[PDB]
Amino acid sequence: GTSQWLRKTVDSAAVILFSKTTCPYCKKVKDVLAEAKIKHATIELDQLSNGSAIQKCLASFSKIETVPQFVRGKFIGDSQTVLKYYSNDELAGIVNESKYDYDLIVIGGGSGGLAAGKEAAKYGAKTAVLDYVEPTPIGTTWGLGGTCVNVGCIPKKLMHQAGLLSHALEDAEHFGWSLDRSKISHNWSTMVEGVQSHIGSLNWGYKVALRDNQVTYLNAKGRLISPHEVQITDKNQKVSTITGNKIILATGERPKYPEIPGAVEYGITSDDLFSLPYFPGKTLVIGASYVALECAGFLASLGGDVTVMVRSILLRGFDQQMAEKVGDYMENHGVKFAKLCVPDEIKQLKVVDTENNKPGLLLVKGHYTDGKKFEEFETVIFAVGREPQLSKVLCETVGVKLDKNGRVVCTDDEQTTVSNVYAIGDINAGKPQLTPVAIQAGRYLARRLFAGATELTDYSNVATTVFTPLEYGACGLSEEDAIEKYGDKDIEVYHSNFKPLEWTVAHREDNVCYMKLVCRKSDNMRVLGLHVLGPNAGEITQGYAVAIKMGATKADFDRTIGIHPTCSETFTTLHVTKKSGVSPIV
Amino acid sequence: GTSQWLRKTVDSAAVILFSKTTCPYCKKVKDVLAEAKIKHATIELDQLSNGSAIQKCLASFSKIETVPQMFVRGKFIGDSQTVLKYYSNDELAGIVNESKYDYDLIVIGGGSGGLAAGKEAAKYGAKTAVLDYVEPTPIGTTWGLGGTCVNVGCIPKKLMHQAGLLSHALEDAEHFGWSLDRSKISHNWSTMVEGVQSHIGSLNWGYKVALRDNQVTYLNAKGRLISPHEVQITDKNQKVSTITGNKIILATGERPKYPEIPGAVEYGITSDDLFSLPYFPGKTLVIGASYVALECAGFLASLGGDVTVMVRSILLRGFDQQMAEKVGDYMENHGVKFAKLCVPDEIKQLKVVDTENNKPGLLLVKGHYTDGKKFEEEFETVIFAVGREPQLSKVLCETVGVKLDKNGRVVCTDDEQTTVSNVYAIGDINAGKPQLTPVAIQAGRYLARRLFAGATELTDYSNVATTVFTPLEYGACGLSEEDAIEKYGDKDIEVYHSNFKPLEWTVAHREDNVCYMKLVCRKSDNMRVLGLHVLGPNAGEITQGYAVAIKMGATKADFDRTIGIHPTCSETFTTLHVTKKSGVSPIV
Ligand SMILES: Cc1cc2nc3c(=O)[nH]c(=O)nc-3n(C[C@H](O)[C@H](O)[C@H](O)COP(=O)(O)OP(=O)(O)OC[C@H]3O[C@@H](n4cnc5c(N)ncnc54)[C@H](O)[C@@H]3O)c2cc1C
Ligand SMILES: Cc1cc2nc3c(=O)[nH]c(=O)nc-3n(C[C@H](O)[C@H](O)[C@H](O)COP(=O)(O)OP(=O)(O)OC[C@H]3O[C@@H](n4cnc5c(N)ncnc54)[C@H](O)[C@@H]3O)c2cc1C
Ligand SMILES: OC1CN(C(c2ccccc2)c2ccccc2)C1
Ligand SMILES: OC1CN(C(c2ccccc2)c2ccccc2)C1
Repeated sequence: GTSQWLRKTVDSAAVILFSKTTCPYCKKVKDVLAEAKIKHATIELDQLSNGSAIQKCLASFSKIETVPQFVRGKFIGDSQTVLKYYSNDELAGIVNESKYDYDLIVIGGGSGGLAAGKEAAKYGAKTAVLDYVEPTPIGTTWGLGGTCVNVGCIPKKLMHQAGLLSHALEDAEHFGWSLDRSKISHNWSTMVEGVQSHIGSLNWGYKVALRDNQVTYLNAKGRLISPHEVQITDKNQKVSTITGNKIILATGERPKYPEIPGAVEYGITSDDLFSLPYFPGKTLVIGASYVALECAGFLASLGGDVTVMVRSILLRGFDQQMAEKVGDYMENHGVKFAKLCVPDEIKQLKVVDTENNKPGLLLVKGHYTDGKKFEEFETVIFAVGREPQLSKVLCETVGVKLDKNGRVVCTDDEQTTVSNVYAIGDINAGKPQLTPVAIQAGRYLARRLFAGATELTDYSNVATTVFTPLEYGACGLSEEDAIEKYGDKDIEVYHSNFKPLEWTVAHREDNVCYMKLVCRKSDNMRVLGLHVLGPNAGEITQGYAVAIKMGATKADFDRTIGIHPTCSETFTTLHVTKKSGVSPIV
Repeated sequence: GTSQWLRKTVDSAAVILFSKTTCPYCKKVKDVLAEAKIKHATIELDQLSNGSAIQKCLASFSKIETVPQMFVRGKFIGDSQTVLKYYSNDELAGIVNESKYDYDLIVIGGGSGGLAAGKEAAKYGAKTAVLDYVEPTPIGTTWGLGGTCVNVGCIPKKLMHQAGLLSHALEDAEHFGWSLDRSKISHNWSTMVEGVQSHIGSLNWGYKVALRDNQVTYLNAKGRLISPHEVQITDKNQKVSTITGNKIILATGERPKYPEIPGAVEYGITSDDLFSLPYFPGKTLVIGASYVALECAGFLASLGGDVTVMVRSILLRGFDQQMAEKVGDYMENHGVKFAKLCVPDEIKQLKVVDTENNKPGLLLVKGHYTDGKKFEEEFETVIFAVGREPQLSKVLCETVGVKLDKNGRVVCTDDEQTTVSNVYAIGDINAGKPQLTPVAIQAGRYLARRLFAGATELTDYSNVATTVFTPLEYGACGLSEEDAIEKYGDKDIEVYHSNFKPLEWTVAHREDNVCYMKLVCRKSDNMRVLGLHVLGPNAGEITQGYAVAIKMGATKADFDRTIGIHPTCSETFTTLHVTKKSGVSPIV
């Protein structure tokens, strides 16, 4: 038991020191390692639940039981032995002795891979991270940091914010400011400049941060040819093979395209939208996911003429009453919808004018589910899902098992069917596809491999926010999911409309914002899911995700007092139930 | 045991029907009561844990143990047949109105807690009256039903706070690509006051209509407890009379103090006046350092005023002082001036307020610093924010026996009972309780439930979250750092902290390291979160949800294992790691 942990820890750690805080002979070793620039993990025996057993158990490797004791599985010595290697100039060569080039190779430099790399490096692991950005069909490309940094959460929430500031210009007049919203316009390329300027500063920050943790950054495409061999390819095409003890796969996903004529040739995806040199103009967004809705939302707030093509429903997998309230708000505020509709081909009427910086022109043809026809836009953005391309990363012969969708099947500690290879982030099968999830898995995984830790990532009840023009925050089950799992008779739902105080003087709507709490009667009225639609929904929801992790019930919400003038306080006084039939309005 | 609960409930309730859900004889009696428009509390016995024992105890009053049993003001009325005999004989309505006094409940004070108590008492059939009156300010300002928050507190102040934030929203819009020129935009104070006052007026009317449609008598009259059941009311027409009630709830709030210096009451104003002021204040001196004074000073600067705050000693006494100082440093860097360690001596009139052209006067303010050097500057407006106090002398005849602490607040047990057994107190006049509007609503709604419905839930007053609405907002829940260190000793306290920068501030070119958060934790108790603090945008919305986890005893581990929501400020709480003992820098 304790036997198996210690044998595991001593085998994968690069440089580890077993120690005590009060021990003086250990501080002498720490000081030598500190002085010689030797990074290492450290286990202070005197603060562990079974430090006595561990100390006795260490003798099985070192034939001693005292407490200043390891490099890559090999016992090195006590303080006397280590000082002697130090004095005689032998110490640096033993700590670099390795069967492989790196203790860890990370394939993919995004939210999870950068986070796993930086954490391993802190415990002495010799570490390389690989990153390469295959261009889009028109050639768009970007720098280190992954999908969120460059073409995901960071540029889309900045663009969300450009769009919110438009209603702030509307609201300012009613609070007494002299401006006239009706004679202000928005300049797209000015906005893209500021957004890209911030993205480039993150590109630079990550490069600076790997340099300062002594992580090798290879800007190269990687391929696992064998359990410890990674084939890399240069920007000059030069092919080479590096070796690593532990491999972490963290290569993420890219957007899909429908198999129709003109899709790849004349349409774009979100990959291209966030650095586009011209304003998209009259835009058709094809899709109904959060990417499609979020992008269609801010393009509308920035003045554009915007249509969304919906195959079946909005936001599949999320609570469908909230999805529809989200949709009704957008449809009431500009965004147009072609419902139960699908595209059949894109034809080109004008080519993109690179000179004068202008979009092209396109004819879009399709049909509705009843057969009726759909038939002009300047930009077509496809947002019809995302997928990994592991055939380009992972030679079949290696042995890494995949599920039917192309994602990696992993144990609950991120390990693949090949004992030294792990996977994190979007390509980990059945996990929430979110940046904060990728970062926590990567950091905890790196501590287990090189520092003796045991903590797992908890993937249950992870909160979300959809940054549509009115935001929608969620934590836990949807309403339909709770009923499907426990029966309607066992589910109680408390809900209420509300109106932000900032909307009163601005003459905004009375009962569009909405929140609800999905509970379980038989389990002391346990909160199964939380849903809020309104401004700052992400800030509202986060704090509640902690109490749900702790098993919060309706009583825990009742007995907590609200903070006044806020929207979030409405959760602390909810009382109208859906079965009561009472109206939720204010 | 259970028996003395049942007698407190039966003796106190107005109309109460002991029933069972499945019982068909009960459902017949419910509908008779619903038809004749007779409201009542209902205690379903098959949905309480030990209702079988209670059935036995009901015999102590009614000599039966059958299910349908109705009581009116402590008297057993009848079972199913007897209440149907009363109905068809034109007798039910006389028995249900049989009362020793005019009302079951008199609420003195129609503010946050009083209106809430009255509304919930009327639900369960209590004949309720709620008195409200607004003594005018020295310059004669006056307002309508609702209390201090609705008319001259949390509601107009956050709206003016909001007008102030839109200034920086207008600045940021240029950087996000909008064409406006912030330079050429100014503010109009009177246009703003009209909108805020319009929304207030709509709230005055909503409360009158809520009270009408709950069957609560609203008397616009000043009330005075003369005996334990007798309240004396004075009209707007100066007319005096005497009503009586079984239970009395005192909920009369507070008003702003003035310092005893020449000129103050004559030529100064307070918060009661600032939110309906017909003219813009102009160059303004705010005296004091509480959340009222900083919040008001903050939006006047944001609106474009020339503003000075006179601090006697420290900012935000009683709060976390590292946080208080970060608040004050932000303000000083964005145009609020402070006169530090300074106190006023007199206010001299130089010019009278021009009511006709709608312009302020001119004042001279003279005071002195602790170093002996003198203060002398002219100000168009001077606002005192130097505390708030109750005036129970005007409410409470000394002969009644309601005991008060040295400050003038009402001593109460943990269910709000005064030293006179039928009189309670809620809100700002309850001694030792957080003086906050949500607290006064929960106190009010829970007390009414206990008196007229047989509920037992108490108000929990510990760890009540707050938010100070300065230009950069400050949210807090729990103990401040110096309080935890004092209570447990410094070696038992660990503090995790971090600077942050909202994503919205990146393209807007705002500062990198002003926003800040910290968790104050107790080592020897599983790293228990003793207090949470955040300085930043939307601090109210950030803090609220964590108040639930803290009520539940959250630890640092519980914050670690919860995952963030990305693009948010609030997610920085889920990955804190730098400790103060460590001495590592918290910057970004
Ligand atoms: C438009 C959009 C908006 C989003 N908004 C949010 C949001 O608000 N909040 C949120 O939590 N999540 C959001 N997400 C999801 C978030 O981007 C992902 O969950 C996150 O990026 C997953 O991180 P990862 O490390 O698994 O993958 P990635 O960040 O994509 O990292 C993979 C990296 O590896 C590179 N790579 C691929 N193949 C190879 C190879 N063979 N060799 C070397 N390098 C390779 C890729 O080019 C890339 O740089 C959004 C996603 C999109 C598309
Ligand atoms: C400027 C300011 C800003 C504030 N901002 C906030 C904030 O953001 N959040 C927050 O939670 N709290 C805030 N507060 C505090 C909040 O206003 C109070 O905690 C709350 O109003 C207390 O409610 P109450 O029912 O105890 O008293 P009140 O609201 O004052 O109600 C008492 C009422 O009774 C009336 N009355 C008095 N004497 C008599 C009498 N003899 N007969 C009849 N009627 C009488 C009074 O005129 C008044 O209408 C603020 C306070 C101020 C001054
Ligand atoms: O024809 C049906 C209308 N449906 C969507 C819809 C509703 C409102 C606005 C836009 C779109 C929808 C369906 C289901 C969940 C949420 C929204 C497609
Ligand atoms: O912004 C400045 C810092 N603020 C004061 C302060 C605020 C909180 C705690 C202590 C001190 C102050 C400083 C020095 C002398 C007197 C008061 C106002």
